[PDB]
Amino acid sequence: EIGTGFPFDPHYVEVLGERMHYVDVGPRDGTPVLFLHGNPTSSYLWRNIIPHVAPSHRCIAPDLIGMGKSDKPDLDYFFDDHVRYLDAFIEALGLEEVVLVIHDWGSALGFHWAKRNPERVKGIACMEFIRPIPTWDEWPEFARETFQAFRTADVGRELIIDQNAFIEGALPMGVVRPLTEVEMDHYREPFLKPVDREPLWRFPNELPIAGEPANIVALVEAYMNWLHQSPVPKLLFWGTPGVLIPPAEAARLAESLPNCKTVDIGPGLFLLQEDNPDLIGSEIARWLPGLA
Ligand SMILES: CCOc1c(C)cc(C)cc1CNc1nnn[nH]1
Repeated sequence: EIGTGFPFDPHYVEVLGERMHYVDVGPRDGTPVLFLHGNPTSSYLWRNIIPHVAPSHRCIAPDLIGMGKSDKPDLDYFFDDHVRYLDAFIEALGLEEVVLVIHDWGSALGFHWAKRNPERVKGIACMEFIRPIPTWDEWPEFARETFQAFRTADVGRELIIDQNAFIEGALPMGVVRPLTEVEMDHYREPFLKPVDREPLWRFPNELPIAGEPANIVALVEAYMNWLHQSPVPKLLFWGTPGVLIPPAEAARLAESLPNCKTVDIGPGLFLLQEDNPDLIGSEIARWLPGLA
């Protein structure tokens, strides 16, 4: 009863010499809602959320470079590669003011973009977003050994690239209900060839955990500082027990982030969109009219 289909016409735009695929539905003009997915997903992640928003608002949901149906350039796929390509995607569409609905590395992208263009963002809805993790102590045990293994050049690449462990292992573990084979196949699709799994490996290696990578730590601290100061309307979805944003961190953020409404989505881990897309979509639709 959670839709497995992806009923959106493909759109492609030429960005820095590569084609990037994106969803584009709703009204053809006006403030768009920009959906940014993270690892190891694609615009597919928003398939059940978009239909709640698209009646009233243009919806745009790109596949990040090297992911989903986007082209696969021979890049190192650092977070900085993702920044360059998303910045260029936004301009290629000539987007002006936007609302962001962001998740995971998409949240790192969203917040980083919002910090650099504060006058162009009308609101931010986020869930399970990237914040600095001071120590492995704070990383949930059930996945601690796994992610520490991910974050090596030898064992980590063997797991993620050669064994597709991020897709076959971490993905379904990040969802409370069991993903169906049909859903898994949509998610496996961009990564059928081991060669195409570079971004899947570099991404966990970019997580700001115990002060490394230093450049990502400083960058994520900068947008966290910007968030605690910014009057931008915020909608924060959180699950129980959650992974990146546990119930107690949500509660704190509700107080320390200005203009921040929170929504309890019930049981949830990493991919909150795969556990309760109905409430996330409906709560976004309810939130939008209050923006403008
Ligand atoms: C407990 C670990 O949580 C995760 C779980 C449980 C599943 C997935 C797919 C991802 C993560 C982590 N998020 C992530 N790793 N690299 N880029 N984003």
